[PDB]
Amino acid sequence: KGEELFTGVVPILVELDGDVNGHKFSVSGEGEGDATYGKLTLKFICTTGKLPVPWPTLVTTFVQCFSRYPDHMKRHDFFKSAMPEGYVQERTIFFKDDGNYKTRAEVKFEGDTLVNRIELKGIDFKEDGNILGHKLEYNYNSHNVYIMADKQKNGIKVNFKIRHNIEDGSVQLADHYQQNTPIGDGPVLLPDNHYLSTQSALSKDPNEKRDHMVLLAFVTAAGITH
Amino acid sequence: KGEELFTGVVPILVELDGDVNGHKFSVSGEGEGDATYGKLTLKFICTTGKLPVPWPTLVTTFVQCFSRYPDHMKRHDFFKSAMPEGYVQERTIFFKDDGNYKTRAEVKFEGDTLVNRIELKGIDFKEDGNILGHKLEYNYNSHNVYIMADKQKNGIKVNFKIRHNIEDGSVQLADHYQQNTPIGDGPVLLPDNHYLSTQSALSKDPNEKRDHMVLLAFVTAAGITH
Amino acid sequence: KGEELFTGVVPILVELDGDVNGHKFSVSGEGEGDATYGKLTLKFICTTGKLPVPWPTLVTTFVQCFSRYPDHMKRHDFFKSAMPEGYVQERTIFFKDDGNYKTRAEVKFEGDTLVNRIELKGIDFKEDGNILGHKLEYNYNSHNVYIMADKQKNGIKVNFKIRHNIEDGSVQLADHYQQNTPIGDGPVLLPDNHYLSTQSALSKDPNEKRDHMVLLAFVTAAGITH
Amino acid sequence: KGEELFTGVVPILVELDGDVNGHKFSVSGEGEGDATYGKLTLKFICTTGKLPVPWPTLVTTFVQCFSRYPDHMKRHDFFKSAMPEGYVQERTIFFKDDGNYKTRAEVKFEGDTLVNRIELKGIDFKEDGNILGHKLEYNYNSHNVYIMADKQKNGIKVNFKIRHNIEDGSVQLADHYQQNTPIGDGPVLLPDNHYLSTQSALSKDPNEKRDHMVLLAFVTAAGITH
Repeated sequence: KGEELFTGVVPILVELDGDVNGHKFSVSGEGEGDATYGKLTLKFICTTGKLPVPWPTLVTTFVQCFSRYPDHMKRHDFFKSAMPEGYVQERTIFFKDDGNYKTRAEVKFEGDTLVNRIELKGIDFKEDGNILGHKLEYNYNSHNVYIMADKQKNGIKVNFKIRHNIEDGSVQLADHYQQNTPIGDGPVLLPDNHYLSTQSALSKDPNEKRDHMVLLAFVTAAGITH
Repeated sequence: KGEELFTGVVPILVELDGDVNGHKFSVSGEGEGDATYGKLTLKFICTTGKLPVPWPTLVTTFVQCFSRYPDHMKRHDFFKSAMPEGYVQERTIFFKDDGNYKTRAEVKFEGDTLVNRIELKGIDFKEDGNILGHKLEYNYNSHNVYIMADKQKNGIKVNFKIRHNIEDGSVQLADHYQQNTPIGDGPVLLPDNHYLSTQSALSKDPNEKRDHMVLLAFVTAAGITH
Repeated sequence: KGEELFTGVVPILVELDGDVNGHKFSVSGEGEGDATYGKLTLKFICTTGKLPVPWPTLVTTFVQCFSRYPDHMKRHDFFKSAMPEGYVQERTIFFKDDGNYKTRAEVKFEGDTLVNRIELKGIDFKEDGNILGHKLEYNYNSHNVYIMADKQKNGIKVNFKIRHNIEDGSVQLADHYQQNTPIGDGPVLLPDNHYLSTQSALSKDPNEKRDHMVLLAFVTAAGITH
Repeated sequence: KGEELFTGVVPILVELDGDVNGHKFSVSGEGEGDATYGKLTLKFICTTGKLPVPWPTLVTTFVQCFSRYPDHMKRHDFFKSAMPEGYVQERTIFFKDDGNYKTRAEVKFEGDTLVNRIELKGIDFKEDGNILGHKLEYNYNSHNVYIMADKQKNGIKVNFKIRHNIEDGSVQLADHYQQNTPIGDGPVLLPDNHYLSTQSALSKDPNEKRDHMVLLAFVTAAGITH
């Protein structure tokens, strides 16, 4: 009965407080999602000045409730089943041969808006590595995100490896370990194993002078025909 | 050979001259595509006044060389192999229980830009139908586009059905019959049967008073692992 | 309606009368299929002596109603909707750089059994080619079979290319052009574009002295999530 | 350099010692695999008399080195990279609302034959549940098996949920937790996340009087196009 909150266009609000190797920063984001098409549009502004890490590294952190679950897979959509109350999304993101991000987020409805409020901590980054050295290109690849139930936590476990292209033609992996648990006590759907196929386009606003990211995503669940 | 021209961001120009049931109209489009990511961005303006048909019905008419062909399918990308000389793309589009569009286009490079120049004729539309009655929603679904070689023409045949959501909650089908033939006479890649998986985002430029459409697309080839 | 006849194990009979370059031959087959699992098992015997062509070249000729259509695609299964009256299945099979087979078959129920009765004519084969020179390996690859409705015939058009491994390490293509038309005149399901994914195991019955083939197949429809 | 041991047909030997709730049993199996097609054929004999659990429940226990990894995914085939030395395959299989199986197997080459030597322990089964009550049907569904690297163990972690149809029309889940670790010290490929699509056909030998299972499987890896 959470799926019905997502049949139309839903306003999104995103706020993040972060710290990577002692570099403090905040980001605010806003846009809208239309989960019927698995589509979302968001714009992010670093409100504390220059972002200390590359924008691409925060795409996964900045609302999987907006994925398109096709009609035959609707019994497997944990994300929307947890709403309006929401879910807590936690991750550890291991940058290959560099630091890690640990994030904790609350994804829930605040009135009619879907809010994603995040805290992020980055530790052990090389000062001249690809992340703090700003060596990633401003683009993004398409991935598969593997979901499985975690029946003991009443939530789900999620694993995927992001590929960030590097300015020299190599690739920086970011291994994502994730867990989602309901905030409410209402019943949730615990899905069968499946995956999400993702696509992301990064761009800029020609008239925006603050450091910023314009993001459009398409995400569609697949994997189950039983 | 031709695929070398698409390894970076390529400027695009679209030009269409149309006539639907005698209603004449012209649209110009511009933007860019990055085939490495199967992505493109374009803004279309109706330069003659209001569009007499819904914008969504012209998305497929308005550069399948911008699809992403994964490296294991590179031998199957007819579209870029015809470049720079280009190809002619012709369609009959049958709107179920209504009229049809017939289109002929030349897609080729003119300098450094990839231009799509089109002529379109629509006949037999119902004045009270979904098309001239403007009853299509401003949204777009994801499709599978089926491609097969047409050896005798040294080109390809392509077939697919677009699903246009109507404001009354029904879907209007648009059955596409398409053929592509190279403009040049040199060798082109003729593919084994496969498909392209498409996603399209339609939106509006908030600063624009003319009738127009902003489109972002993602398209990736699939269906071949040999 | 027709799909009700395939919820359990259905006996199958196959009968083919062939003529390739004047070499006449007949084959009979029998076994069973379980469409719930998209599976079938058949044993074929050449009742006239040795087969004048390789067994693998006749696998596609020798009951696509035994495919598994997942429940979200049940509206798209033309094959079972034509049952019990059946359909006529016709092909032209073009062996690249060699001859062609033309086939006409009636697939329908005769009592409780689903029988596939075929006539095949092969012309223009090279005496030293891979087919009459028996140079095909006794193995079979997995394919994607593309299906589209052919509204005017109230049937379907199907296209695919089979890859036959040759003993010298090369692959021999067999381009299939196929059309299916219902034998009865009542309504049938006409599908949206989709495909079937096929797998075939060929083997020998260790106790059998006649020329023969044991075949097990798995086939499942895909490509539609709407 | 382990992939080369699987280019042709490879003899398989399977031996299992088990005990489920104090019911001791042994099974021997033999056949052959052709990983180029992702294909295997095996026959099992309960050599201690009547099998105490349903044959379908042991299919997953009775050589993922026989999966077909298509050419573009060959850097992700952990199973063949570990050969000739092999890997240890461990699982816990939780039957929903019933007992669990814990298995440990050695999969390695013994001369030219690929051997799978297993020990299985079943605990906590209901004496009249679906397993010890012999309530499962003799058939099998197709599944996706999700693979991820376990870089700390130099092996892989595997999760999937088998669906066993029950004689009353319901389904018995069997949740599979699996881990594979190399037996040798040679280097192995640690794959990116991906999955295997499986298909299995169970049958009987008309002339065999011992309790037995005849099994044919097709398995193909998918999921990676980078």
